[PDB]
Amino acid sequence: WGGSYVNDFIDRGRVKKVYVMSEAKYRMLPDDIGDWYVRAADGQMVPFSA
Amino acid sequence: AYLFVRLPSSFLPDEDQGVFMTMVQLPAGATQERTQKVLNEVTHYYLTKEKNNVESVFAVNGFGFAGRGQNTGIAFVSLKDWADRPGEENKVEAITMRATRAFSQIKDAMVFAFNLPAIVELGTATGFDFELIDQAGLGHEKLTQARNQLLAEAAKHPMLTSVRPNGLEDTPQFKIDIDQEKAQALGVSINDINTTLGAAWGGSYVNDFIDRGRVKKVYVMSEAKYRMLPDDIGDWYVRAADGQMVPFSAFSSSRWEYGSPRLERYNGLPSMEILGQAAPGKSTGEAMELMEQLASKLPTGVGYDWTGMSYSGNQAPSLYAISLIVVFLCLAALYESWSIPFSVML
Amino acid sequence: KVNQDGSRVLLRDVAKIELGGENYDIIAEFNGQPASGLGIKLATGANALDTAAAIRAELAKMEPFFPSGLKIVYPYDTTPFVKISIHEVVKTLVEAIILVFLVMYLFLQNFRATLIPTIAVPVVLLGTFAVLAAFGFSINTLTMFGMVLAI
Amino acid sequence: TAAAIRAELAKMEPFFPSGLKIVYPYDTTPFVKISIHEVVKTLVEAIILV
Amino acid sequence: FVPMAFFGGSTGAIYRQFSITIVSAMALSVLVALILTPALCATMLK
Amino acid sequence: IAQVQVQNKLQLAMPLLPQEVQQQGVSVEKSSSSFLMVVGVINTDGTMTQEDISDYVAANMKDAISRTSGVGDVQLFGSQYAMRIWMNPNELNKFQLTPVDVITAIKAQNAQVAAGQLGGTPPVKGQQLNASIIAQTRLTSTEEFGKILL
Amino acid sequence: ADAKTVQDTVTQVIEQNMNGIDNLMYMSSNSDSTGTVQITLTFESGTDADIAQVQVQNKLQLAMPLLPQEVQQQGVSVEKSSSSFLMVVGVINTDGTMTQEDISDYVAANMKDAISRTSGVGDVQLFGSQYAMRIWMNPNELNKFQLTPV
Ligand SMILES: CC(=O)NC[C@H]1CN(c2ccc(N3CCOCC3)c(F)c2)C(=O)O1
Repeated sequence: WGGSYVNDFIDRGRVKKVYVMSEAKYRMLPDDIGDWYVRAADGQMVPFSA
Repeated sequence: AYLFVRLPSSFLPDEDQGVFMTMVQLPAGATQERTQKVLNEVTHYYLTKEKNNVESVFAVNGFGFAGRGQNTGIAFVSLKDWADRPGEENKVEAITMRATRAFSQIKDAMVFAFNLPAIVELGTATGFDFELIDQAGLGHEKLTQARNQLLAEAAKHPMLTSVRPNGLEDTPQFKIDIDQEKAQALGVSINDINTTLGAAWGGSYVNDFIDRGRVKKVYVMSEAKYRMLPDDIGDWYVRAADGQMVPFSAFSSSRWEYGSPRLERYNGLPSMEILGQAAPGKSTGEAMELMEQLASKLPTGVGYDWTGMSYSGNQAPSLYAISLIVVFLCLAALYESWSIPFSVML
Repeated sequence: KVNQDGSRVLLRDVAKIELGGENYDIIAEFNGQPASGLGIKLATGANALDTAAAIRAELAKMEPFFPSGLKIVYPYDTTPFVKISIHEVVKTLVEAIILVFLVMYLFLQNFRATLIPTIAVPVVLLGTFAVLAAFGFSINTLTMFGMVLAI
Repeated sequence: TAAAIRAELAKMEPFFPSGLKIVYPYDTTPFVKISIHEVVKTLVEAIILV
Repeated sequence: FVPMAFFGGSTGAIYRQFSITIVSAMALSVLVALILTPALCATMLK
Repeated sequence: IAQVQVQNKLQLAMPLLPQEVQQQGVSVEKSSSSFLMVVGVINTDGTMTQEDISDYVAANMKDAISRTSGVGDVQLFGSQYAMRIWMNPNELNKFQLTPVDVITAIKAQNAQVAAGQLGGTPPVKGQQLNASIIAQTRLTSTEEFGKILL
Repeated sequence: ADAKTVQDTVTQVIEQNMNGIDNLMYMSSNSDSTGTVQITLTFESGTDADIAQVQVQNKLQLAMPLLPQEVQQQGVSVEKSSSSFLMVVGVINTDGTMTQEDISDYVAANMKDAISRTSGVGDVQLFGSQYAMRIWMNPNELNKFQLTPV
């Protein structure tokens, strides 16, 4: 939802940043919270709303 | 006017300081042993063929003024006091002359000697310091090619010049391709692989320890005999997830590449330095201006700039011009005539 | 590690452990004899000869505690050139004083008259030292040739 | 500072790609220049009128 | 001397000191030649 | 010196900042509540987006202009380029993957590793060869970031 | 580390983070395959060298957490430069013979630490190196016992 500064990469000689966030369409409304799942210890995905 | 114009210009006279030095440059990828050999030759040239002058030498292997590495070598030479060196042949100039002449003969590398340009190396004139900047997003190789083109066009039509690079020889390198897929298959962590490689071949700063009161460093690397040749890559094994050792050559892949050991940059941009001296006939500005139009014949993305050196005197015209005004005006403060200030002026 | 049979794996067993150099890149030879020294780089806007004299100062209180064999040597020094510069300049000053005394004598017969210019210019010289000091200057290779030339 | 901004920015124009063009909104220089101009002019006018 | 004393570039303290040293020496020599030298030229000369 | 007394007391607080901030931009500058020159850059012929122009200015101009003639604080209108990776929640979950796996994969697969050199610092005698070794090099193209193994 | 690595893992990070510094002529950088970068900022003549040191040394501070931790725990320095030495106090041995690796250490453990601090000495260059606990791993003895450098 807010992205994160991961690593640096070289672009045409100049070092620039590498950001990972998400497609906009999966983070515009509160109901989009449920779309995200998390891996648990038992290797099974978990609904965020849980 | 004639005796004034045909008078060559200088800044400050270079003179015998009783202490001079000489540098040694071996070819690409040379080893400590070889440059040590060359250093031996130089040192003992100064030790056997010049005893009436040389008091002591201080050769240093692995450290040059260009940079560091096994390629360079330096030699600080301290001569006997001015009294015990009577002749002009015993002055720094001649000594460095015959030294350079001998070194140029009996060496398979590049060795020069140089009288200390009194004060810091700043300013020489009758010569320049050119800088080739990569303005666009061209690679290092394109920049190198452009540099070759400039250094070729300059020496193509030298009213002459003498141009060379700064020391970027570009030596072959050993590329290792770690296949992530095979590694993830066999059960070896990329971290572990990398740190094993780096610690084994380049060493690593681990921790600190106390030695006789003074805190010093703790370095882990490897015995030399297990890291001198490429085939030694296979000697190193890595623990996998299943607790079984893995040959390095399994997940590895190797090939020889081409790269530079010294990457130069001028003002936040990739650049390569050209050192050249002006014409034996022309002057500084003439050479520079007749070099810029050469640099303006390079591919798009390659620009230029001047640094240290190329950044009598230019002030002398204006300074004497003010000396042309204050004089006439001071020839009035005690001498009122408008004739007296035309008397001494001649 | 401790193996299954209770056998211990000491670091001694897997690696040659020696008190070694932090960096094996550079090696210094003084007259062919293995050595190592201090290569002092000056600071921007430093006092030069003061700095060197004080280097000798700080280094002076180490000599008595050295172990057997540990001896000092001085290659590449700047001091004697400065000292001999001052010497060979002041010498020229004095030579000019005497040589102007003789011309003052081989023109003015009177021995009492040839003292005035001999007295005048040392005063003028000293005043210049006061001025340069009060202006922030120092005894320089230019501010000595300047004296000699101004004489 | 501004003149030197123009200085450092001057040696970039030849290497620009196609279309890349400069424009100058919000500048202070002409006001300074015209200040000097309209003041010196007044000085001269005062000289003649005196 | 003083006009060329207006130094520039890396040749600053060069021409600077090499001028102002002699200028100072000049003003001092003049004062001495207006104070000391005249008085000594008086007092005892012949 | 007023800049210093602050900038250096900041230094005594940096390790108490979140590492997210430490690897982000921390700045200490001389302030001026208003600009003077605003050099706008546009395009005419070869049409490039306002996201391209911002990058090019921030990759050929801003780096130098901010350094020249005591310029206080250059404000960039836009932003320099960056490898932008837009995660898809479904495609992540369908393959049973979390953002953490993506981040880890990047930080592991996109980096430069320091490897020593053939004919190392202390050599065996008679060694005739000295050459540096190159391990993993930082990724370059977008496609190269496309082929990251998750 | 190799030249390609250090040129864009230490060098460029410092360079890009090096801006907004009063009275600056130019910034020239050398990236050495020994894994050593040396950035030089030249200031206009007659400038306050003391504060000029600060404006750089403190803008470095805003780039340190963006350097590899291998470099952070290594030596980072900001000094006043002089392209040539003056005194070169060489130390040798006569009686109780000690190696050139011993002499270097002793000078770097009784002399250099003080001499570098005395009377505004710019930058002492040591010819050799201070001692260090050196551990030379054997690949076979490591593998035979099933052990990695880690
Ligand atoms: C190490 C250091 O920084 N020392 C500072 C100097 C500068 N200075 C001085 C004196 C007279 C002048 N003036 C006097 C009046 O104007 C002309 C020059 C001046 F500009 C400067 C002085 O006393 O010490």
